[PDB]
Amino acid sequence: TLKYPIEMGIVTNWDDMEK
Amino acid sequence: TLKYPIEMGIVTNWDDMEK
Amino acid sequence: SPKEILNLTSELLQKCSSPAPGPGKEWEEYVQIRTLVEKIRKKQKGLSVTFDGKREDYFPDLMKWASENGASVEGFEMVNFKEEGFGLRATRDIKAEELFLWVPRKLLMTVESAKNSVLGPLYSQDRILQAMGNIALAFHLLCERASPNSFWQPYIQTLPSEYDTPLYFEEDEVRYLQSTQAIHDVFSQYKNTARQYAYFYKVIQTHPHANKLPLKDSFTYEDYRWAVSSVMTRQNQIPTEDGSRVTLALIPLWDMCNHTNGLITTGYNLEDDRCECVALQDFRAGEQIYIFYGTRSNAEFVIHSGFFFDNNSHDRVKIKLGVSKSDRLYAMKAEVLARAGIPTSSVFALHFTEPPISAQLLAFLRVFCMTEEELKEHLLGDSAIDRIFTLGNSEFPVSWDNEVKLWTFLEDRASLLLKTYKTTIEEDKSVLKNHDLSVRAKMAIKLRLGEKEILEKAVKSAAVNREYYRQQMEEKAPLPKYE
Amino acid sequence: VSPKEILNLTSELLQKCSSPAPGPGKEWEEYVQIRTLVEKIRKKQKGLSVTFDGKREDYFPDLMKWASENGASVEGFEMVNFKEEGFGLRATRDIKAEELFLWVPRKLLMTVESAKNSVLGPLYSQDRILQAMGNIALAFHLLCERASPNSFWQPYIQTLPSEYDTPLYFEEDEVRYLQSTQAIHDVFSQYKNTARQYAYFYKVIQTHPHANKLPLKDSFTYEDYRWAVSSVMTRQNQIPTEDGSRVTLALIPLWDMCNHTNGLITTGYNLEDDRCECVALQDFRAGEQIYIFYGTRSNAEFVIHSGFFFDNNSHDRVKIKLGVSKSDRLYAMKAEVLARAGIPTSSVFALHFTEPPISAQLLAFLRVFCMTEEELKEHLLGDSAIDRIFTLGNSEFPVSWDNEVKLWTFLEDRASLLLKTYKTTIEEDKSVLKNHDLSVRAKMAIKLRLGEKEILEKAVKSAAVNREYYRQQMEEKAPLPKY
Ligand SMILES: Nc1ncnc2c1ncn2[C@@H]1O[C@H](CSCC[C@H](N)C(=O)O)[C@@H](O)[C@H]1O
Ligand SMILES: Nc1ncnc2c1ncn2[C@@H]1O[C@H](CSCC[C@H](N)C(=O)O)[C@@H](O)[C@H]1O
Repeated sequence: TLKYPIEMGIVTNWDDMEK
Repeated sequence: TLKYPIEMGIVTNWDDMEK
Repeated sequence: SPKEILNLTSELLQKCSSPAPGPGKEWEEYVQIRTLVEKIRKKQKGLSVTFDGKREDYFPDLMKWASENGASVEGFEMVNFKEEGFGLRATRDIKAEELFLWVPRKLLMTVESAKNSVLGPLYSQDRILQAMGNIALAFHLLCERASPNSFWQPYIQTLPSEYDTPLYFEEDEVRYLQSTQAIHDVFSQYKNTARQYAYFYKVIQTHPHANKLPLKDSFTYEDYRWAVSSVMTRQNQIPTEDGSRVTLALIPLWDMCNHTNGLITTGYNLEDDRCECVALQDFRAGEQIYIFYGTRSNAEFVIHSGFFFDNNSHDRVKIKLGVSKSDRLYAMKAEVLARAGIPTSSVFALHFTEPPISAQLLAFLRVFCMTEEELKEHLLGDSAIDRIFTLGNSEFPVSWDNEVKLWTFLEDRASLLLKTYKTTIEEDKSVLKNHDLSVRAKMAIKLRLGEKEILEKAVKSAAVNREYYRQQMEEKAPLPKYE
Repeated sequence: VSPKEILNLTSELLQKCSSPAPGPGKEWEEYVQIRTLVEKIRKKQKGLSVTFDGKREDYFPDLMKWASENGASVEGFEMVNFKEEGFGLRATRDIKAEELFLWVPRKLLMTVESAKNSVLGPLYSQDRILQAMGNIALAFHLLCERASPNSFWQPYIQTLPSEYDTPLYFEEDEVRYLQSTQAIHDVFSQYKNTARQYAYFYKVIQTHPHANKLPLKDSFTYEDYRWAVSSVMTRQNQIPTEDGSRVTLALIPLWDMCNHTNGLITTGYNLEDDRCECVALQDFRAGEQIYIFYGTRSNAEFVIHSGFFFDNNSHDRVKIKLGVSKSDRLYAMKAEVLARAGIPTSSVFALHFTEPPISAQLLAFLRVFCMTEEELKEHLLGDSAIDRIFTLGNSEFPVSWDNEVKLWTFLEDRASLLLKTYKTTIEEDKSVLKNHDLSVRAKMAIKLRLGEKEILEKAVKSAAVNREYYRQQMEEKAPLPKY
């Protein structure tokens, strides 16, 4: 239903050496 | 028993105007 | 700004030194005092001295410092428990009655060490400090806290920074206590603490004996609220080293233990000059080590210790009673009470126990309901003193009629007291079940629920006792006689 | 105390945390080595560079006023410190399911774009890590505004927590509970990533000219960085850009005071009004905590990235790595069948705790993994080949009864094997939780390792049940369903 659902605390990649 | 039992947080009077 | 704070503290001192405004005005006075404190607190920088590390960063230095001065430091660790806060946890099995913890006097903060400290000169001049060792302890704690080289810094840096005494409650959390017995003690404590802060704020400014105190440069309301909350939740009464007087003390390491039901197992050992604690029960490795603080009520635990204890087996409420001067038998009743060592009017207790009343209250209630003929048998003749001797003893009533009168009276009075609360027991249970509440709010609601549950149990006990003695009277049973 | 001493320790830290992975058997040892360096640095620093005078709740009025001024919803809820979740929102009126009760316009948000336009803009324009990692850029945006007293976002930052329960905050013995689990490697990576990032940026900030006007140049502690990334990882959100073409990461004031419960996502971004909008997940009566559903994350993700363990997480899952081996004679046919079905030949699948235990993709993989050559032919050749691949993830249309029995035998055996790789059993975990008194962080770790095994144990039982059902179908020579 929601076009832009907002996930609280969504998991992100913190591995700077991978990125 | 214990000659000097110790009560943690023994209630004291804080009313400086009455005492 | 400094002239502004001195202005505001002057108003607070005069506000909190005014006489009690009458019980019906005490909430309004409370909110007035709160408004003034918060305005001061908002213009100040919180605790004058704060530390860089977390609370648990400093527990090693506490152990090392305690170890160097002869204290036990093996067999337990400090853990932050959700239910009680930080406490001690066994790292080995500890058997009931094992002496597992001891704290030599050198480590304690006492009224004596307060006297010999930088606070010494002011102590000897101020009449409040001299009369009230608990306030002396609180200032001792603040001065040493603000002294970076204090001997007691390893202890001070591990203390809590906040408490759950009613001084820290929000106004709406205290409001739940409206119409209870305890809220007057909450009012007193708030007014006491604000008056004391303003009084000593000005004294430190005006006295030359306070010149060397760190408090001369910074002394905030938060400083004082933290200090008195630290003292009231942790202080202890110990003998002087002389053994002939009692003093008040803070006992490091030991006072990390939290409370459970049991008996007191901590005592002072004069010969080795140290506090000693034996295990209240078996503690397996990995179990929290508890002690029994004392036989205090949940009102005392809330107001003076900052917590509410579920299944407090020593809970009690007050009941004020007195013989009326319009009673035609006042003179006789007063004399019998006096010969029994009981005042004509007093504040007694109702307990959450199988008998709700002590021997002293039972004796008072018997005299309260005595006929003139019964009073004369407690005043005259060679068996009168024998009769007084037994007045507090459930097994030897004055008469079946006397018992029926006193249990009828108590049932009616406890019933009346229940009717003075703003809510019922069922409404309190609904609040706790249907609302999501802070810990402080829950302490307040459980406290007012507990007052009513004790009164309700007193009503039930009194009704049952009334029926028991009414049966003995219908059956004309022989009265027991002490022989 | 020496600035050059910290720069040498961080240089040592950067080298240690930039070395390649040590191999999974050496990761715990490397973890303790990094912890030892970090703790040495941390104990030489002064904690959070910026601390505020008042209590956390002292600042909630300012946040509400600031949110109100910029068009956010500020009526119908209040901030309460709940024991279970920390601070949260509580309804002050009845709020009905699906009512739009909370909305936050974009100007209140902290985003990667507001980072670019702030004092961090120059350093952001040249640093390769900041440009590539919005989550790190947002962490430094947060630290720079925190140390800026006239910052527009100060009302938000003064209400943020000072401490979190991400594993970055655990003691060594608290993480030790997770030895032998799936989750502990990500705990290791988090700790190594954060330590490397702090050391890298500390050196950058102290030398790069585009950082000469950052408040962090005067003070940037490890505690600062641990707080900042924990703030971002427990609270960050992905939202569209203003023009809706791309996505960015954001901190959303006021709304991120809601705690998590089971349910559905009810927060969406309104691009037309340019604001976050939250509708009530369920009815909230006056006095009840307002909850939202964060997302379908596992308890491993909640612990590591959100800092809590959620009891009865309906989306809890563990990983299971599976792949067709090139030593299999049928590798080529299985690989092509998998490919036509959109499934890699080797992957990390999930096992779930709720029904169904395995997803469509894992069921399809397991069927192919156990297929005979003739079955594989039926999925590669002829006019029904594509129909058969269409149903490979459907539990109602098995390939054959024998295929099911082989795949459920395999899953049962592999789930059983995985269970035996944990250093404790499920009953042992339940005993520790029942018989030991534990910190919140300790319980999170033990409940996480317990949850991993309970999901594998449920997979073992479900596979046993399924194996028996399809073996009964076989022996009964039942007609195979057809779609
Ligand atoms: N049974 C109990 N339940 C909840 N809190 C308790 C408790 N027993 C003790 N406490 C807490 O402990 C205080 C006494 S000092 C005991 C150590 C304290 N928890 C600390 O962290 O320093 C009390 O004021 C109360 O805050
Ligand atoms: N269901 C839950 N149980 C325990 N903690 C929760 C929770 N939902 C959210 N939290 C806590 O809230 C954080 C998310 S931000 C939510 C507001 C937060 N409680 C605050 O005081 O600012 C999480 O990192 C976790 O600490």
